[PDB]
Amino acid sequence: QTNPYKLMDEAAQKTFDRLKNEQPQIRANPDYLRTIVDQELLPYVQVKYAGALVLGQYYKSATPAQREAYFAAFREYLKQAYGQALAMYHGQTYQIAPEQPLGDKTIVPIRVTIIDPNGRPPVRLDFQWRKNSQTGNWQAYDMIAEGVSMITTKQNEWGTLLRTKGIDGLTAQLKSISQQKITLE
Repeated sequence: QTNPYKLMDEAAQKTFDRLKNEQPQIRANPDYLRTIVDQELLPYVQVKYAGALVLGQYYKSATPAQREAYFAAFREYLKQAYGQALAMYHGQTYQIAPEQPLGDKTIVPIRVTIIDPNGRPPVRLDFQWRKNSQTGNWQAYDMIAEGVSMITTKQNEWGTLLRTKGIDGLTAQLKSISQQKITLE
């Protein structure tokens, strides 16, 4: 399947299936959550498009080798960070927005609501899907989470680091963060 609603449905279903049913494996090795991210989610993420946007002005002035190193570190960072997000699983489930015709739409926002029955209030995610012009595949290049863009958030969080130490500095920080072990609550 190739339609971005169907990709959302599949990725959600598979991820929650493994979270629901493989807690022994996750408790035994929390880093297994990085594998779930790597297999079920990351292939559908437009990592370089997002990463370039996070860099902003610093992307244009970076060399190809700097860019390569940055994108590698950024990908590893995403595995760690969203692995750590999956570590917050405690029986939540999800509802995805219903499929709508694609038409000639170029960027398709697809909402998923993370529901915690009898627990915490809903968490609204809005994935920004577009067609990768090179690969021909639909991918998400950003996620709005609780009303905050992940790209924008990271621009803000890493702004001073970029202003003072540039893409080299950010690459080193991403690599550092990606090496932190995932922890369960």
